[PDB]
Amino acid sequence: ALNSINTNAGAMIALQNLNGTNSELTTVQQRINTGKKIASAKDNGAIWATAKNQ
Amino acid sequence: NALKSDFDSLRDQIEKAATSAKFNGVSIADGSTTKLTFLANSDGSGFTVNAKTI
Repeated sequence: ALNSINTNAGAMIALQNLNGTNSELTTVQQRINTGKKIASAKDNGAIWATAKNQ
Repeated sequence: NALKSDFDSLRDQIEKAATSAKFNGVSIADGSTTKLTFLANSDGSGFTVNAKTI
């Protein structure tokens, strides 16, 4: 209602965007730590399985 | 006979070397398949590599 005292969507949307940025940061940090894109089975199942067997 | 044995040894070496040139189970040197096509464009177009049996 532009003056509500119980809720505000601006904080919710700011939180959502911050969480998205944190997730991307986590992915990049994992890449830097392990030194490779496909490190686990979550990154890419097909390529990870192929590399293990090879 | 010595030269014949040397020839036989080298031929067996050639067969061993040729049959082991596999990556991810597929090869372009054994003669198992006729060509390999990889992705070349975001619309599904292909990059074709003909098989060269050696």
